[PDB]
Amino acid sequence: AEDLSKQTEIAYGTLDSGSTKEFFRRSKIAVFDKMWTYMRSAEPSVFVRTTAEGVARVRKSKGKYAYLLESTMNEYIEQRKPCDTMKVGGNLDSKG
Amino acid sequence: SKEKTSALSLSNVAGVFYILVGGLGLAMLVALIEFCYKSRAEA
Amino acid sequence: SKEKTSALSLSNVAGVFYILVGGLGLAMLVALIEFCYKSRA
Amino acid sequence: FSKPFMSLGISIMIKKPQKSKPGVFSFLDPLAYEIWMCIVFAYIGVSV
Amino acid sequence: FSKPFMSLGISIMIKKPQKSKPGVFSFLDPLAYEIWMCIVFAYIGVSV
Amino acid sequence: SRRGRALLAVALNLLALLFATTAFLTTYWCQGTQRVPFQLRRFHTGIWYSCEEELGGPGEKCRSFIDLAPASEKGVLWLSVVSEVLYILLLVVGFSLMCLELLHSSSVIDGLKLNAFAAVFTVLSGLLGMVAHMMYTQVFQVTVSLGPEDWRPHSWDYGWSFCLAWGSFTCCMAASVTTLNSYTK
Amino acid sequence: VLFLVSRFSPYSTNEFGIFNSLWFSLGAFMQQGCDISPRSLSGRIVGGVWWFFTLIIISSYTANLAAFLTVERMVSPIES
Amino acid sequence: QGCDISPRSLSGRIVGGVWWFFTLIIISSYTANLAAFLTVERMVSPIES
Repeated sequence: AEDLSKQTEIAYGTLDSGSTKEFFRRSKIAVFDKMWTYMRSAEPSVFVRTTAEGVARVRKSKGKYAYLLESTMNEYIEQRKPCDTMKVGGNLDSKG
Repeated sequence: SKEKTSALSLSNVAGVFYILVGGLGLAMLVALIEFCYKSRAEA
Repeated sequence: SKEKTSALSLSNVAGVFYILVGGLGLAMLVALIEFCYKSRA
Repeated sequence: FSKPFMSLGISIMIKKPQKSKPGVFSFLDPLAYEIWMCIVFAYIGVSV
Repeated sequence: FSKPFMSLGISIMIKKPQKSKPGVFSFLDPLAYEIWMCIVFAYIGVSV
Repeated sequence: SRRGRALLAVALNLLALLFATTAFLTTYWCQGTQRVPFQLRRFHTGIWYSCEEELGGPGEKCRSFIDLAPASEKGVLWLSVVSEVLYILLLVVGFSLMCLELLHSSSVIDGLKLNAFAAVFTVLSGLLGMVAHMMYTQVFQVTVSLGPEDWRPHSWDYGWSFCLAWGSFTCCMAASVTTLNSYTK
Repeated sequence: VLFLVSRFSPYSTNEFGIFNSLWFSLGAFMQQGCDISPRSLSGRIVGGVWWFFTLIIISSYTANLAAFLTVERMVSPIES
Repeated sequence: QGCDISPRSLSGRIVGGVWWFFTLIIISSYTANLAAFLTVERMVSPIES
C-alpha cells in the first residue's frame, strides 16, 4: 500500500458506501492519510457503485485500476472465472 | 524491499573492462619503449 | 501448470529493424553532405 | 459476538500481470543500461 | 477475553538474502581454471 | 541501349504504383475467421475498415479499424498510416521523376542529375514504406491478443495484397538499381 | 542502399556493384565477412548498422533455440 | 574464420552463399543444444526391465 502512495500512475479506489471508505477518512497513518486525499483530490470518478462494479473496472482498465476491498472477497474473486485478479500486499488493518 | 534485478549488471562483466583498461595501460607503455628504441637507431 | 514455450514474435526484435532503417536514413543524409564537402574542394 | 472465526483486512486487488507488449527497445533487455553506455565509452577509448 | 486487539499467526523466519556479490572475475566462472590455463598453454603450442 | 534500361525503371515503378495502391485500397490483408457458439464466419481487415461477412447474406459489416485498436497502439497506428500516405506520395514523386528520365521529356542537359535524384526518391520512399508495413503488423499482433472488445480471430494469417504490399517495395529496389547501373555503364 | 551510396562521391574505382553489394551483405549477415570493405563514411554506416542488425538476430536465434531445447528437456511425461 | 580468398563468379557465389547459411544453423544448433545439456541434465538408468 506504500507503493500505491509513492506512485500516482495506477488508480486505486474503494466502494462508495462501506466501512472501507469510512476507514481512510479517520486514519492517522502517514501513508493512509496520503491515500485518502488521492481518492478525492486527483479524481476522475475513482469510487464505484458496488463490489461487482469494482471488480469489473479491474478487468476493463487493464492494470490501471486497483480496487481496495475485503481480504475475504479478494481471494474468492481470485479463485473464480475468468481468473483475472490477484491479491497483492498484506492485510492493512484487521477486522473480524 | 523493492530492490530487484532481472538483467546483467556491470559487476558481472566488470573484470573484462579491468582487462581492457589494463590492456590499454600496458599498450601505451610499450609504445614508449618502442619509440625509445627507434630514437636509439636515429641517433 | 499452464506454462508453455513461444517463438519470437515480431515485436520482440522490432526495435532492430527500426535501428536498421533509422540507420539507413542517416546513411542517405551523410551521403549528400559528403557529396557537398567533396564538391566544394 | 463470539470470538472471530475468520480474520480479514483491507487488501489490494489488481489484474493478473500478463505479458505486456514487449518494448520498442526490448532487444537490449539482457544487458542493463549501465553496460550499453559503458561499452560505447569503451568503444571510443580503444579506438582513440 | 476481550476482542483481539491484534491478529497474528505462525510465520516463516529466514535469513535476509545478502548482496549477490559476483567478484571481479565472475566472467571466467563457466570454464574451470584448469581449462583457462590450458587454453593459454595450448595457445603457445599452436603458435610455436 | 539507354532507352531500354530507362524504360525498365519506369515500368517497374509503374508496377510499384499499382501494387502499393492495390494494397492500400483493398481490405483483404488479414484473412481471419471467428467462431461463435461453432458457427465460424470468414473475414478480412485492411488498414482502415474491418469488414466481416455475415452468415449467408450481403455481409461486409464494416467497423473502422481505428477505434477497435487499443489506446496506446492507436497513435502508433497513425504513424503507420501517416507513413503509408508518405510512401504512396513519395513513390508518385519518384515515378513522375522517372517520367523525366524519358528523353522525350525536357533535355539531356542536367537530366542525368534528374535520375540521380530519381532513385533517391524511390529508395527514401521504400525505406519509409517497409517500416509502414512493419508498423502495421506489430499493431495487428496486439489486436489478436488483447486489443479489441472480445472479437479475437481463430487465424491471424496474412491474406493477399499483403504479398502485393511487399512486392511494390521489392519493385522499388529493383527499379532503383536499373537506373544506377546504367548511370555507370 | 549500399549500392546506391557507392555510385556517388564514394569512389579510383567504384567496386561495390549490385552483384557485389549483395555479396558484402550476405557476408555480413552470416558473420563470415569478405575481403571487400566500405571506404567512405556513408558506406561505413550502412555497413555498420547492418552489422548491429545481424548481431541481435543471430543471438536471438541461438537463445530461442536454447529456449525450445530446454523446455523440451523439461517436459517429464507422467511417471506416477 | 573469414578467408581472404573470395568467390567472384555467380555460380561461385551461389555455392559460397548457401554454404554460409549451412554454418549459421549448425553452429547455432550446436551452441543451443549444449545449453540444453548443462541446464537440465537427466541421468538415465542402464536397465529398465
